[PDB]
Amino acid sequence: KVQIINKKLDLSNVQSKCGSKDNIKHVPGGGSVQIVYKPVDLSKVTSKCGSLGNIHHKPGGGQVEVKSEKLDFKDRVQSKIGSLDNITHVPGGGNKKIETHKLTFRE
Amino acid sequence: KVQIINKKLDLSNVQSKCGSKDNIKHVPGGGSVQIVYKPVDLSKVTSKCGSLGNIHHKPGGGQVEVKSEKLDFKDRVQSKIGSLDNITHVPGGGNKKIETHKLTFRE
Amino acid sequence: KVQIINKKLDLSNVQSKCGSKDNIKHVPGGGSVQIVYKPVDLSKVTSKCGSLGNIHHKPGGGQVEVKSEKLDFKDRVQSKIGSLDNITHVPGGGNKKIETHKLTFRE
Repeated sequence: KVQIINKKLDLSNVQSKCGSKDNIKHVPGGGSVQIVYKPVDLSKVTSKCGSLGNIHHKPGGGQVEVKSEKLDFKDRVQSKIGSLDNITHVPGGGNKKIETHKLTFRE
Repeated sequence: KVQIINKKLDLSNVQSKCGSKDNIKHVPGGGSVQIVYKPVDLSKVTSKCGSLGNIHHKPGGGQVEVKSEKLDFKDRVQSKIGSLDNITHVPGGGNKKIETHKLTFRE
Repeated sequence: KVQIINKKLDLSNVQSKCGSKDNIKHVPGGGSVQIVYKPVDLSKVTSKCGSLGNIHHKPGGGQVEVKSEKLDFKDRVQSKIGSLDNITHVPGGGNKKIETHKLTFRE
């Protein structure tokens, strides 16, 4: 007769902050391959079939190919590196993250 | 007779802040391949079939190809690097993130 | 007659902060392959079949290939590195993360 229903996710599919904030680098001398296969997928397939049917749910995906028949380097491959990515990350303080979830029945 | 229904996501499919904020770099001497296959997909396929049908749900996807038949380098491949990406990240403080979710029944 | 139902996730599928914040690097002298196969998938397949049907749920996935028929290096492959990724990470204090979940029945 009284159905207080608080909730935050009922029938949900969440990818929060997902697959992010990543320094990818590549500093080669020569003839190098870097591959970062990094998808962020989310699917919800509901394929009901009826009585004689044929469902061919074939979405496919990424195909990354690198071929190289010939590649030469006739001289010295030198690479002097002093430094990379001199990151300084100084955040302040006093941060507050208050997440209050009250509820009240009375008479 | 009284159905207070608070909620935040009922039948949902969320990708929040998803797959972002990423420094990708590539500093080669020569003849290099960088591939960052980075999609952010979201799908919701509902393919009902009836009684004799044929559903061919074939959406396909990314095909990244790199071919190279010949490639030469007759002399020295030098690359002196002092520095890269001198990032300084200084945020302030006192930040407040208040997320209150009250509720009240009375008589 | 009174059904107070607090909840946070009922029938849910969450990937929070998932697969993130990663420094990938590659500093080769030459002829190197780095592959970081890093997807973040989430699926929810509900494939009911009826009475004679054929469901071929074949979504496929990533295919990363690297071929190299020939590759040469006629001279010295030198790579002097002083330093990489001089990261300094100094966050402040006083941080508060209050997550209160009250509830009250009365008469």
